[PDB]
Amino acid sequence: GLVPRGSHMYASWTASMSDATQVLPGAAPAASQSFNNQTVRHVLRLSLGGNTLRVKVSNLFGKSPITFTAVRVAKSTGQSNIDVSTDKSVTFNGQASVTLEAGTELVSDAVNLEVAPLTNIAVSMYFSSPTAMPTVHALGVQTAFIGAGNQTAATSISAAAADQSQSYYGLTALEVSSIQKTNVVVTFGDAITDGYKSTVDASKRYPNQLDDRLKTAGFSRIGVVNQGISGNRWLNDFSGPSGTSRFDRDVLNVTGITHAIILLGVNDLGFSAWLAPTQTVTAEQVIAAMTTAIVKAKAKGIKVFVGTIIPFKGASMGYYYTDAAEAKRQTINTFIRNSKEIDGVIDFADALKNPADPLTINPIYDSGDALHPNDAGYEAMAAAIDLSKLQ
Ligand SMILES: CC(=O)O[C@@H](C[C@@H](O)CCO)C[C@@H](O)C[C@H](O)C[C@@H](O)C[C@@H](O)CCO
Ligand SMILES: [Cl-]
Repeated sequence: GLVPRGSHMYASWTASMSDATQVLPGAAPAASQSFNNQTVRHVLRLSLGGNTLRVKVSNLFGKSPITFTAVRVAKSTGQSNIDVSTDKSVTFNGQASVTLEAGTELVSDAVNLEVAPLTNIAVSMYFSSPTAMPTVHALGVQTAFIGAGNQTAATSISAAAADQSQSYYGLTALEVSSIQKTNVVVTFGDAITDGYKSTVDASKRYPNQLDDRLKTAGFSRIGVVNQGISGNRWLNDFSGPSGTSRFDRDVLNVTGITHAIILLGVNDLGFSAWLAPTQTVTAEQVIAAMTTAIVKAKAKGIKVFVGTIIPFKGASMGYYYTDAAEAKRQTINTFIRNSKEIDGVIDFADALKNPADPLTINPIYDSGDALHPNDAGYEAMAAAIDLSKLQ
């Protein structure tokens, strides 16, 4: 009969935040991006449609407050162009401008704009004052557009092609309302989740390809949101906050989460040979971190799936891949494959391994650095997922 008309918000797009100024031990300080009387227009693909939306902004890693002078949303028509008749002001407790203290995030008021799944919207932010923005999603695999003055409502962003970025600045979630029964699948992980080496602006990240499979099968109310961070590790900060410390924010607290796909750990193994020799971790320490995350998510009623760590022999031999890294990988994957605690294994390693040599990525799926898949590899990852377990 009639679907009960109680409406709810659902995460329809996400990006995990990193501190752009955070660096490895012994590394030189890194500068954050700044804006000064400038507009940045982000573009993002919605997983879930619905009748109204909310924008979550972030100063999580600011060292002092920032002020969003104006925030607007519109349907994107490609590049920096918007459908101007859909342009809406984003307000926060009724205000067009909002100040976020250092370390805080904020969900906007509801915006009355009906949106459809697998379509792109533009979220434009104007910063009138000098604004340090260390809170970013570094690897957007998506062009952002920066221009002078308040261009938040402009049809297109007027500036130089050098005034482009591929990051998201203080923009961490897009939530969309619906009365329909809805699943939200959070993909949690490192660059292989984030989509490094997938084609920029082409929505070829494996979660995008998974989303495509769901909608093709008719499941327009099963959403997939991306909580990958390129370079991320379970047990140590950089790149991005440690998987253990960000798991509550980036998985448990995602609006409407029902399912999680966890693929994380290869950087815990790879970083210790050279990038961070003081941060060696055992397979046991990685398994303990995974266990605690799994327990926390199951206690919330989330279905938890864990991916096996994909082969990476050939990845900067002796400086990322090592025999020690491989032994830890095998121990972790044996633990995953035999775990009775998780709701299911997604054997990404089996889907992507070289049939000629199981310790390497299949050459047809190799972006060329022996570690990150290409578009075909990310599509193959999505094809390896049983859609019935996301119900
Ligand atoms: C495969 C791959 O991606 O490896 C990446 C991973 C990072 O990008 C993090 C990704 O999350 C690190 C790798 O590039 C580091 C280099 O191997 C270091 C050597 O070049 C040092 C020697 O040259 C020194 C000679 O004295
Ligand atoms: Cl599988």
